[PDB]
Amino acid sequence: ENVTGLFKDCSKVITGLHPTQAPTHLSVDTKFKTEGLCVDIPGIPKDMTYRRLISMMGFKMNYQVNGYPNMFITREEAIRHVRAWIGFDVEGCHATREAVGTNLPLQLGFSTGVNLVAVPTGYVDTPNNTDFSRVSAKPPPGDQFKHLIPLMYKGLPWNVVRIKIVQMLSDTLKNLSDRVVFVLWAHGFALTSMKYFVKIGPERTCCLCDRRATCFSTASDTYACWHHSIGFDYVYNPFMIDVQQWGFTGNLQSNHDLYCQVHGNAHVASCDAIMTRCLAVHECFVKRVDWTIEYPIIGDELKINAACRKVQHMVVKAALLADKFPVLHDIGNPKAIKCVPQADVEWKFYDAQPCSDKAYKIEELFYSYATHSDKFTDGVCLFWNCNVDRYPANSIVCRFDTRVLSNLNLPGCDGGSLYVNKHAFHTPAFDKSAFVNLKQLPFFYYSDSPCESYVPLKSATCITRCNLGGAVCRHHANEYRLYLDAYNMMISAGFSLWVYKQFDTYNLWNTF
Amino acid sequence: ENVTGLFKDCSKVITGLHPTQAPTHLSVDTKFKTEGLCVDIPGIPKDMTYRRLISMMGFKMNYQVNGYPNMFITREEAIRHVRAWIGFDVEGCHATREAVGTNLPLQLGFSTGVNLVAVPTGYVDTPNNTDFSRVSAKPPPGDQFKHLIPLMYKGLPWNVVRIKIVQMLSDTLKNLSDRVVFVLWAHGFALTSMKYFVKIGPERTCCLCDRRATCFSTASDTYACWHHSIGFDYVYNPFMIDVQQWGFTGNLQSNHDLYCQVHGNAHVASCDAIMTRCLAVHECFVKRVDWTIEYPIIGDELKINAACRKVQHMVVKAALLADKFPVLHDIGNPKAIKCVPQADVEWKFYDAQPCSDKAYKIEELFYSYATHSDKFTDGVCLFWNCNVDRYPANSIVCRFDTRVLSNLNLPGCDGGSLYVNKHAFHTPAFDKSAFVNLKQLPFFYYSDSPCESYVPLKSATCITRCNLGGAVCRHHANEYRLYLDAYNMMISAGFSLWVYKQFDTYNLWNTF
Amino acid sequence: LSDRVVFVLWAHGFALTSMKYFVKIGPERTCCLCDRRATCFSTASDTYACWHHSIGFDYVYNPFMIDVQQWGFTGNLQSNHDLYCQVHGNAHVASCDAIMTRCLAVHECFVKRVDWTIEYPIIGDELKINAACRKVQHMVVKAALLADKFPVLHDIGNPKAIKCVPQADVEWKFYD
Amino acid sequence: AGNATEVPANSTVLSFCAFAVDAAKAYKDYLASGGQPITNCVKMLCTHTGTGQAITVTPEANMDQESFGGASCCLYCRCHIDHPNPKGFCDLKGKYVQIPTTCANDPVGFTLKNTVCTVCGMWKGYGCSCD
Amino acid sequence: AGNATEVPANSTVLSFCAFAVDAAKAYKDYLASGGQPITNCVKMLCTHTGTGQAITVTPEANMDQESFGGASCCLYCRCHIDHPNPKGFCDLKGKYVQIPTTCANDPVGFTLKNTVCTVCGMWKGYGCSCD
RNA sequence: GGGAAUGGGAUUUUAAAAUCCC
RNA sequence: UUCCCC
RNA sequence: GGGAAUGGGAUUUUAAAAUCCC
RNA sequence: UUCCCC
Ligand SMILES: [Mg+2]
Ligand SMILES: [Mg+2]
Ligand SMILES: [Mg+2]
Ligand SMILES: [Zn+2]
Ligand SMILES: [Zn+2]
Ligand SMILES: [Zn+2]
Ligand SMILES: [Zn+2]
Ligand SMILES: [Zn+2]
Ligand SMILES: [Zn+2]
Ligand SMILES: [Zn+2]
Ligand SMILES: [Zn+2]
Ligand SMILES: [Zn+2]
Ligand SMILES: [Zn+2]
Ligand SMILES: [Zn+2]
Ligand SMILES: [Zn+2]
Repeated sequence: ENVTGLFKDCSKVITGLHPTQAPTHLSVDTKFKTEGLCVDIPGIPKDMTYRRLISMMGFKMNYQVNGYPNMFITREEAIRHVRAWIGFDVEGCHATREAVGTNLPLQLGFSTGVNLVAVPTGYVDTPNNTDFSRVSAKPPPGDQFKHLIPLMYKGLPWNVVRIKIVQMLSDTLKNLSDRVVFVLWAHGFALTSMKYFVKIGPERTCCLCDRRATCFSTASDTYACWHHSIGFDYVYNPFMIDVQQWGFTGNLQSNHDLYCQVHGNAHVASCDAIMTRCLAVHECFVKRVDWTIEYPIIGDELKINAACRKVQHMVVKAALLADKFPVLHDIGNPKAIKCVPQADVEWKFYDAQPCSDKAYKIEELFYSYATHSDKFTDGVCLFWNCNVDRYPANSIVCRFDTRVLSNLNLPGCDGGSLYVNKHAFHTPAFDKSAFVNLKQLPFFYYSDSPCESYVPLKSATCITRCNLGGAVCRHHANEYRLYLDAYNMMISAGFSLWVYKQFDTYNLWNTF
Repeated sequence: ENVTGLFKDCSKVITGLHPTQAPTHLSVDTKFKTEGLCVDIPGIPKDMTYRRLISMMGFKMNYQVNGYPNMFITREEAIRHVRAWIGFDVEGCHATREAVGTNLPLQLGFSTGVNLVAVPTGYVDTPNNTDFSRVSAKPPPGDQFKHLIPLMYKGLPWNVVRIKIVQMLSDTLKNLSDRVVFVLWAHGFALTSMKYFVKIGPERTCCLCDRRATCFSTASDTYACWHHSIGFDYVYNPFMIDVQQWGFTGNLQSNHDLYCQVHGNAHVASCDAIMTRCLAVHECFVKRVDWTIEYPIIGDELKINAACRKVQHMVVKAALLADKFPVLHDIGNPKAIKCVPQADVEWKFYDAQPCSDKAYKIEELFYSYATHSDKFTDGVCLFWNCNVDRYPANSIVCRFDTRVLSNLNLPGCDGGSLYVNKHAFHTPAFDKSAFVNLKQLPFFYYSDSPCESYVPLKSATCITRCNLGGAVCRHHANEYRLYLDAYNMMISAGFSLWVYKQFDTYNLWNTF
Repeated sequence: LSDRVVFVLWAHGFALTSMKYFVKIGPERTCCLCDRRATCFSTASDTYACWHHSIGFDYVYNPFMIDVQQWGFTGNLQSNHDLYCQVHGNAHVASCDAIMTRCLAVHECFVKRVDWTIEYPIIGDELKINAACRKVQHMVVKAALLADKFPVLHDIGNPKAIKCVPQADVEWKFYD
Repeated sequence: AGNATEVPANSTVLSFCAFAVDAAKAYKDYLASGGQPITNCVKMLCTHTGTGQAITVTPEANMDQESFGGASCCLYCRCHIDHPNPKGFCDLKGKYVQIPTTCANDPVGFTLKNTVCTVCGMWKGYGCSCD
Repeated sequence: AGNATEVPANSTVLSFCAFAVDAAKAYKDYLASGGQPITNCVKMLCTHTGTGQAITVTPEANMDQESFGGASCCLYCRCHIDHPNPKGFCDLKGKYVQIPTTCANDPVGFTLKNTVCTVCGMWKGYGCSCD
């Protein structure tokens, strides 16, 4: 049929509108139509006191305009901008008394964890202009929606609500991305609610810097980014993805529960937003690591990457001098390069599948503790950023703590986390039971290089042959501070270091 | 100009494509079409987020290329490769809510008994390429298809489905044939599903041996046979035949039930595949044995034939020497070849159906116990590989057990089996009610040859002159072992030996 | 953990209706292989056992229970649980509702304040952990005071004026 | 429930200009990129013997003009958004608007682009004789 | 339901090449055996005064060339199969491809057999002059 | 309260209907 | 007839 | 085409209704 | 509203 529910008249008046007042041809009264046109009848005066509610349901954002960005994006662009993902859900209420036939936004929830309750407000048609005003409404007729019953008396005016939305989005995303991606399940009512707080147009620039404009103010027609959006009320040019359009059957919870167990509490807007983002992250990221997609630097990724390599070199160089194992096993190394080339030890490499390394010396190993307990009975093992069920008693382990959230460590699926440094690594949930056979590694600095020279260093953790005397030179006094900062940065990023229980520093004091 | 349903655009978008993105002249929008050509309008942008599902229904495999074998073979050719026959049936689901107008494979079934469920996956034209991705789908409406509703929540990815298909085909067919012939009932959706796991090309050879290539691996661009197809993901150069093209009307179940009562349970893919292969076997082999068609010696056929010859010779010689029948009726043997020429007995020969020879050498005999019980009261009847409803009480019978399946014995129609030993013989279902007048033939050896000649034999079933002494001579001691091996091979192959109830070996012992 | 079971319920009607299927009652008994309280009953042998010896037993013998809704709550379980806790959810699944019920009971009984009047039995390794904590605290406070020589040490949160190192040259302040 | 008032062919542009900061610019950019104008306007039937003024209380079209209802030719009344008028009132609504016959394909765009003459009461450049 | 894309005269060659391991070799062998070229391409009406480059964003056909839509001159876009490029993307889709008017009867085969000179953007052996 | 969808093909008769197969 | 959203 | 069913309890008000819990 | 049978 040649009708749509967009801009539907929900008023209870049995008659239509006058030809000089009806917005469309389907809105004019039947008494005026004649042979497909409308004829002015002096006997029917136009109405000057009517109020007609207009439905904002049924938007179609499929415009193709030359200088305008498109709101809906492809899945590859969403994978690129995963740092900007904010789940979004809306729970609504039904217009009841003076108008029936539309739903109004009641509780808007985001994956950040907030719920904003708004006064039921609609767009009514008056003889002068469309008026944005409060309308009578009732909660949906269902038991599942009974928790929405109090919220009808707890809403805020939309002027407050949209300013709070802009504040929350800017405070969440200003150190992560230059845009917002809304992760939706069903976009119809989400778009109907976005009509209340989202405006679009050509791409712009912030009024105080060179960043992309993300917010618009109607008090003064100015555009700003996340950093300069204080007092701004509208979201300008957002992006969105609909997850249900990825071939899903059933509802949101039935699909989320197949892959995750730590989120629940359906029909709450924030909880469903978290569920939507979790399902999207699972569908786009928990398969394998993709090195064809690269992410921009937003912080201390370079320092973390350097500090990890520095610690990995120093710990292994100290361990191979402490007890002098004749052979070691390196497990989980993507490429066949030993951490310390100068070591006089037999390196044997094992991995499930290397990162396309030409050196095929790496043996196949799909490790499991109950299966490979007798594989590495002798010699020190290395597990650097390798995630297994349990480590043996003779290992040196670096493990990332998924419970440490930061700009690099986004929330993940089923208790895991999405670590985005240069690529996106999905890490399963941290378990301390995997470290029952090990102990936490202490901090220490070690070097054998010759040295030549504001308080001088006074610490028992500087294991150097220079420190055997009563003083230490300035070269090691600076390099120890550099390694201390590197170790602090590495442990603050979320990395935990574990060593075998027999490890101690005294043997290192015997290396001189 | 007429159009075809192949590669149909199933997407719900009302407009066409840009002239730079339309794959054909029918796909471009009516804005650009002009005078049978297209125009580049400067202002109109091209779409960059469309997802257009493409219909894979309507393939025509009637190509004629010199180096490329044809998939659809004739039934005269399929009869020669009956050992490669695998029935194949697919159930489907309908694309919905983002595209309407195509069907996707849901459950794949084979005559081997397996069922594989796949997630609904389609080919989607995108502005960069064609994406093979999961799409929205629903089960067909109708009561008969309601059992397909649970299958929407348990599908596997297609990359796993085709690995399992190749594994199952190689496990079934590596000891039967060097190819696969798919037995189909409607080849339309069968071809639409074969698009997902079948590749074609010129004839190749296995990478590790000189056998015909039946499988292809995309991960290594290599070809293999059934023996070497571990980890291969495509079926390379298969053959197929459509049984419904043989003149059938109605559905598959209607035509199958006319001849067979064993199989049923329609609309499950494996059951339909079993019914299709059963109907093909009935149409090709239940009529009569064709001696003109020979089959390759896959394994142990010559040994079983020699064992059968030796056992028949020994048992007929022993019976004729022990009981001294006046006449032996070699029922069912058109040839007058006496298995023991020197026996003091006359021979008569019959055929179940009239042969091409019009001479009076043999007499017609369509034996049934209700009509020919008293025609052979005297003497003995040699029912070697002749199937009757019931045998008389004076017979020596060898009967094949159709319940003993092997590489030489394939499942047949209505409980029978197709035994392929240099020829294809369809044998009716085995019933133990046909031997109520007989008894199982004991294993024994008899020697009438002169005894002129390493462990000494200590078995009392060796009816020979040297057994009446301290030890059996090493000639008979090894000939008895050879006959025991022949007997064990024959009765393991499925042959059952029966003799009249008054048979006893002691009458042989008085011969010496 | 214990020698009994206390079932934490929200509406004991259907809970009792279900307990009819797997609960037996009677006078107080003793385990068949030891001197512990009997918590399980076996119909196949007419014998009673504790938690340690209940292999193959099919009934729970003499359990205890408490109804939390009788403590003055109004509304449903999820409504009252969400007032204090944000970790648990997913109502109308039985295990999740049980977790919410026990969480609400724990909140109503223990989140207020620690009750020093109620003591609990030493199930295992409690005295060793207490002695270890005492020794570690003494060593680390002595080492810090000897190394850095602070003028004042603030023993925050300790109502008692018990000095872990009496001979340290430092003044002590105590708070609650 | 309710009465449907819009045709599907208007679903795109009306969804566009409703979200746009500047609906007048958005409509012109939509037209300039190959989009079709707004349909389903109310068209009046008359003897075409009127005065010819741009906006009138009664249909008063000339021989080369067609009268439309004023509410259907205002873009903001179609998109149900804020009028940029000084008090938010509408000048077309409650009146009948005269569209030239050659411009009758896009009556919304004609009212957006063109203006009226305050001392003669008809469209500038499209019939006003004072210039 | 749905809109048809192809004509019956392409049913064989598009079914063949969509099943082959090597679709370019399959199409060449199909043509060698007397098969007919893939028809129903998207040809442009242009002024034939362009620069004559092989692949452009606008129809730039020389007088000795004819301009086609790129997605209609790609076998892999025509058979809806994977592109043999390492990235899997198409160099022809979204562009205009100029085919010499002598080889304009089979543009799909021409785009398979030929290649583009990097320094001038012409088809090698067809309008290219760098040696 | 809001909204969407109801697959593919062949044949015959007078775009539609019927029949048949999947 | 069926599904999604509230 | 035929047929069946739509749980348990508490409280209040005037058998019924409403509210609340499961 | 849901299920069974034909
Ligand atoms: Mg929700
Ligand atoms: Mg079937
Ligand atoms: Mg419960
Ligand atoms: Zn800024
Ligand atoms: Zn989750
Ligand atoms: Zn030094
Ligand atoms: Zn091989
Ligand atoms: Zn059968
Ligand atoms: Zn002998
Ligand atoms: Zn006990
Ligand atoms: Zn809790
Ligand atoms: Zn207006
Ligand atoms: Zn004027
Ligand atoms: Zn291409
Ligand atoms: Zn060149």
